[PDB]
Amino acid sequence: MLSVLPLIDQAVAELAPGFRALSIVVQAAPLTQPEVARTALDRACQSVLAGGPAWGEAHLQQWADTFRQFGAKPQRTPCSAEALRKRVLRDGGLPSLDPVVDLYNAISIEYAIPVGGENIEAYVGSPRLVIADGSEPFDTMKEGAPAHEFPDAGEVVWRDDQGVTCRRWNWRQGVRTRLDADARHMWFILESLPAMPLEALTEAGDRLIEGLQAMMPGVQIESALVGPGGH
Amino acid sequence: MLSVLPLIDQAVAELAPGFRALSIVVQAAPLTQPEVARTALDRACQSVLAGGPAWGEAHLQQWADTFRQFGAKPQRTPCSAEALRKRVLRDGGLPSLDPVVDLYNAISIEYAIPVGGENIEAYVGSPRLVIADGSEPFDTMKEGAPAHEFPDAGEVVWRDDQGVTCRRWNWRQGVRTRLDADARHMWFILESLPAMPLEALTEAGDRLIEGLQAMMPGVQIESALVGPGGH
Repeated sequence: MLSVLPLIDQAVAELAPGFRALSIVVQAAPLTQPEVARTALDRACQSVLAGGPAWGEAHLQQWADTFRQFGAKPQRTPCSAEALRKRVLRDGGLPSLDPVVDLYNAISIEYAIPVGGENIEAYVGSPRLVIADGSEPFDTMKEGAPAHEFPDAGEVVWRDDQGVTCRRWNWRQGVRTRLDADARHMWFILESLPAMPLEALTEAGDRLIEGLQAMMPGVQIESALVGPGGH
Repeated sequence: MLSVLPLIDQAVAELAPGFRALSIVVQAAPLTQPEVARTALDRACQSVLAGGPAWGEAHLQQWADTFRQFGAKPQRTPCSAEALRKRVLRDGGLPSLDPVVDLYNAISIEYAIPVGGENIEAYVGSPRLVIADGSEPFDTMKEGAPAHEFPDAGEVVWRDDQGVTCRRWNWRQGVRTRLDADARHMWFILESLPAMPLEALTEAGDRLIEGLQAMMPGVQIESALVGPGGH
């Protein structure tokens, strides 16, 4: 099986000592029930319009505080969970892309937690969570064309041996590792801080796995709890 | 199974502040390649007859020291890893018992580390690692009949809501929670002290997981590192 062992640099652990994440590695199977994602996304959106989940405001506040700690302005560039929540509250919902994305976005919405999905095959070496020095190339998009950009010095980034794969921790994924329709080897990283109880992180992960098992029966899963707050 | 997370009481963490363990929870799949376990056990025994692994002597010495700290005599009641190593060195190999047990025994031998295997479904509530007061019943065997015994006051034990599940930390598992042939929900606890480096613990866990995935394709696995010595 394709394993993934994310490395959390000591400097990031010292910056966010309560960080704990579920790292879920998935060997995909044929996608026979795509409507699962539609049901999950509707439920997630309905559940947030009433104001929940109970830890949501506090958790997204911690992520905004953590962004400021590494130099970002979350009012402009927030964690992925806050970006999804705002779209849900403002729009009549969150638009669909494809079933796997709708599903993990649904989990992010319902459980107010950043959830990143990536293609393991595109990684060069292991994923590493580091403090950027500002000279790491990030393959992204600008004006509908490819772009070669930099993180800011001090910014927390996911990277591999080649370069940055997610900027500002969980603000924006690069193009190189994006999850497309027929990826066979997927990595999901569910990223939390202590205002989200561990049992809620567990529930979010279980809800993602059960959705995957309903959507693509036969999927195989290996997950790990990682981070300085996970022991 | 959806989230087994063992609890380590503060008093045990204070007794052994370098304790670090991999907690691996497995949803079994049909066991189609039992020869994997025999091959693993053959390899493990040959590696120890050759004198290895390099951390083994120091690691088992730490387990013996820790046993003495909680009042045990490891020369009479040793940790499970020492009991296996003694047998291998005396006899030149290890007999087969059951494929899953043979596999995790192989890991314990090759990586000189206590490895416990238990049926999660038999647990009443969550596993907890505690200091015994001496009045907790331990369902075990003596002279081939059921027995109700006590830990010593001060002894480190694993327990659940009902009683002790493993006496003297990793010396002897109870009958209630033993792993039988086709148990569906399995907990493996790989227990280490600082003379075994983290990278060796990680490799032990990876070799166990790789063995299970070869033995029972489709197995679902979740892992976590616990204890005061995990950071």
